[PDB]
Amino acid sequence: TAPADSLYSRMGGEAAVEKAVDVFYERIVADPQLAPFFANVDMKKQRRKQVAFMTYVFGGSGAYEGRDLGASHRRLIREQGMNHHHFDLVAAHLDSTLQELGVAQELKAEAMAIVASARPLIFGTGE
Ligand code: HEM
Repeated sequence: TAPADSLYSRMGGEAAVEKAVDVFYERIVADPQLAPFFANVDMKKQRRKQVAFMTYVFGGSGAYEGRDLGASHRRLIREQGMNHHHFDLVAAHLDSTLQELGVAQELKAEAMAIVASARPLIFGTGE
């Protein structure tokens, strides 16, 4: 059974969440300011990352399937210059995706709040 705060049903079901994350991911990698970070990413990793997006953003309490977010981006930040601007771009691509799909405002806002919760997990909480 799905958790109480699972957004899958309201998004139209798992297939619909999977399609929305596809559109979103396509936006990310088509972004000239993000594409360079994704050039090295092979297909197995891409698929794991999409599953992480699906479950982290829409899966609800206890549903997250994937690597720790801190560890996943630590090298990107230390060695390749990943920064808060890239996060802003990625958050905005999800917003655009949901808006373009016509997602109701309340549902869209819950999803965007969940995306925002990833920021301190990736960049730490502050010095
Ligand atoms: C809610 C936000 C995010 C989530 C849930 C997330 C999730 C993940 C996960 C779980 C991985 C590891 C995949 C694996 O190998 O199993 C990953 C890797 C990666 N992420 Fe994210 N991420 C987020 C934000 C971002 C942002 C803002 C960027 C912008 C650059 C980004 C770029 C990447 C890249 C380029 C990789 C592959 C790194 C490598 O080659 O190992 N992610 N992400």
